[PDB]
Amino acid sequence: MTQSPSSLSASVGDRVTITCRASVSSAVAWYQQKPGKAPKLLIYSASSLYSGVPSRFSGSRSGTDFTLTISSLQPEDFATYYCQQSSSSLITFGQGTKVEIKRTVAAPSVFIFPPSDSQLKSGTASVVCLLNNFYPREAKVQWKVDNALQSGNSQESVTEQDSKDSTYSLSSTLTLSKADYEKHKVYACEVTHQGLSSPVTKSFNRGE
Amino acid sequence: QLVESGGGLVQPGGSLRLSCAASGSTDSIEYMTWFRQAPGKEREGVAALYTHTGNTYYADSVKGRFIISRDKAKNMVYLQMNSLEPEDTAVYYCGATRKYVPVRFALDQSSYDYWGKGTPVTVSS
Amino acid sequence: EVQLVESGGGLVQPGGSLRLSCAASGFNFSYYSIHWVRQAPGKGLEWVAYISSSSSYTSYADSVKGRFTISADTSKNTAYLQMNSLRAEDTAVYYCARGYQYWQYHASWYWNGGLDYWGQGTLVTVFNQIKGPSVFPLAPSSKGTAALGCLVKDYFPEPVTVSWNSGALTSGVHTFPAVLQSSGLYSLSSVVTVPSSSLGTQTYICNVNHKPSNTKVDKKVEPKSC
Ligand SMILES: [Cl-]
Repeated sequence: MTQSPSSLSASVGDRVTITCRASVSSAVAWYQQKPGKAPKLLIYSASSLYSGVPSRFSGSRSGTDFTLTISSLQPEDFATYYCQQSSSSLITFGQGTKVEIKRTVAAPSVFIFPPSDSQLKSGTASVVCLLNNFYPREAKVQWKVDNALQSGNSQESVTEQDSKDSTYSLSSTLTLSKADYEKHKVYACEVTHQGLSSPVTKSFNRGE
Repeated sequence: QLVESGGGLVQPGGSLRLSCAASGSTDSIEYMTWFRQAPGKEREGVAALYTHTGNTYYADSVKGRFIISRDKAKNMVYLQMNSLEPEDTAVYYCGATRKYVPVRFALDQSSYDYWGKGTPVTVSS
Repeated sequence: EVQLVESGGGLVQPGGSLRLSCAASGFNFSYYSIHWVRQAPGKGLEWVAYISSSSSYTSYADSVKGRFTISADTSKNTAYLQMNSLRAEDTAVYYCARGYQYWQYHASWYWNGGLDYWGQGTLVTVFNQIKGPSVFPLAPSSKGTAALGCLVKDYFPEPVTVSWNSGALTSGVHTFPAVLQSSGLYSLSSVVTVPSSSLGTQTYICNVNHKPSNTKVDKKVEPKSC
């Protein structure tokens, strides 16, 4: 099974070194990919620059480990990087490493949305908590229904870094039956973030 | 049938000698030639040898650094590569033709019929 | 002038069949290898198979061995992936890519040519059912900036598209990646922040498109009456 990419936060100007996870194997080739675009060959045979690739990119064979170094990060360099080997007749791509841009801490703005009346008519209630325009991506959301801490009945989704302000947005959605929703009054999501000196709670009382 | 050998990792300024072993008679061969192919680039002619004459031809980029030679007894063609540079990194292939080829098509991919599978060369610090 | 162009991707059901094409141009086809690499939503690259037509060498990842078949028509400069016994997790963008003809023979501790040219990909969507979304408003609160949006719930398969006011409103929109619910159905929200003062005046309508079920829904998002 393939995996979600790991992540590395860095500034323009930073030097970064990515180590390929080792597996008897061949020499590594390194590729770069931006979202919705085809991957591009950067480095082949551990340390040869692919034709046209800038020279800030370099590769090195540490013995048994392979590394890609970007000497000085440019804006266009924020992307996902893959290492690639072969073994017998099979080619393997490693887990992606996403290089993400560092920025000042921004606390999220939190908004809570009750389920619509039209939703209730089909037996389920969705409660949505929005964390908007924050940095860095690490946030904790805790749902409470009449002071009961929920677990296992919510799902989160997070955007990619915004092209303009380098922030993230995140949604947490609580799913309840209509019956369970109408049984309780106070609906709250509590948000912990680096940019909040203490957790922010947003509340509504059902029917106001 | 042609088989290359002698490929390997070298530092800039290093030397390698590639070998190309022919099977069967090579009497009817017009040219024996070394080619190279890097990723994202066309297979390019490096050194060609005209078998009846011994006359050699070389790409501009390798002039005076690379020498093609033959030992007819062993049924072998060699490429001696001195003063290797990063831009020399490629898979190197032996090619031959028993068909006639004009003197200046001597270094073109398609102007040749038989090939080896190639021997990779990496030049890197 | 080297180009690779994938085609043939689309909706297909488990136990159905689908054949992908990779049309090559700008090079002598019989001197190279053609590889298939796929990428599932939000996930890394996964190498799938290769063919060197001329040598008729082929190889497959265990995740697809006995299921997919690679082949090539040299006279057409085209390679093919024949996909059989399809499963949900075969859903992905399928890329074709060029390598060396004798890459396996060359593979070593010091050499790895890699895959130089890539097509832009063709999408394959495996579905068991087709189901259009229901759309609910995420109504603005009574609070400078207000947030509103709409919830796009219970569809299959991906994808859905969302615009606001027919595309006139784009500033500050966030449309979240879909998540798969326990029910096996997708859900996502699209949100936007606007001025508080604008709520009493400016009409906000989300436009939701779901091509697989051929449905469009426009849903007005306004403050709830108390
Ligand atoms: Cl080859």
